[PDB]
Amino acid sequence: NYGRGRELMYQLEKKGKEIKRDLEKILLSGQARTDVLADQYLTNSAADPA
Amino acid sequence: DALASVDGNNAHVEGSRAEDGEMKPTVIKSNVTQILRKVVRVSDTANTTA
Amino acid sequence: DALASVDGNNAHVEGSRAEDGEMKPTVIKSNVTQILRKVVRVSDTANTTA
Repeated sequence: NYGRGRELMYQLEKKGKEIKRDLEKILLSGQARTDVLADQYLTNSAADPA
Repeated sequence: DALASVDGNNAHVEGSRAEDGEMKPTVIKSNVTQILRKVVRVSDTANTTA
Repeated sequence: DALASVDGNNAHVEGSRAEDGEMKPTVIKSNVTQILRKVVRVSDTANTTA
C-alpha cells in the first residue's frame, strides 16, 4: 500500500487509539456499575459459592 | 481444598474436541477468639500483716 | 496354549492304530488401550489476581 505497510499493523494501531477513546467516554459516562453483585462484593454468598 | 472425585468411566476418543472439563473451588473455614479474665481484690487492711 | 485335560483312561491295545487328529485352535487373548483426558480452562483475568 502507498501510505502504509501491512494491513494488520496499521489496523492494530488504529484499535490502540479507539480503545482509548471508548475508555475516556466510559470513564465519563453515567453507567451505574452494572454487575451481578450489587453491594455483594464483601457481602457475597457464604463460604459456599452458591 | 479437595481433589475432584475419581470420576471413572472417563473414556475419550484418540482425536476429538477437548471438552471444557470441570473444576471445584475451595472451602473457607473460620473461627473466633474467646476472652479469658481473672480478678484479684485485696485490701491493704489484709495486705498489712505477714 | 495351556496343556489339555488329563486322560485317566489312556489305555490302548498293543496292536491298535492311532485315532483321529487332534486339531486345536490358537486362541489369543487381546485387549485395547483407553484414553484418559483431563481438561482445565481458566480465564486469564483469574490468573492475574492474587
